[PDB]
Amino acid sequence: MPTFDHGNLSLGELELTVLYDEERYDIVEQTETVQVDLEGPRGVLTVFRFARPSYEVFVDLTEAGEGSHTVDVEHRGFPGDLAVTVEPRMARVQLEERQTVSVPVTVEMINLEHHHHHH
Repeated sequence: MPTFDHGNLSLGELELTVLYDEERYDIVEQTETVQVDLEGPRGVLTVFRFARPSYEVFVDLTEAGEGSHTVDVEHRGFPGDLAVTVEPRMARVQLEERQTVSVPVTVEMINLEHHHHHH
């Protein structure tokens, strides 16, 4: 008889999206990337595996002003029915009258290995 000890799948490291307007403040400090891991039922992991990545993490910080502020990162895209594990979930964002922000966006691409016959 087979046995399974639940299931888990890492969604990867997501881009930290900060929602703001360019008439308010500019980004001095923030978090670069956060990792989201999902554990839970094998069945659900299979269902989600049919859909290509559409999950994103973002926070609306149009209320935040000068100084550094920490907020909890909100989740969207993936069905948060499973156990949602996150690496840092509290992010530090410093908003200050605009200067000159640069975008350090790391896209990154995954590869689906599983076919056991590479050679």
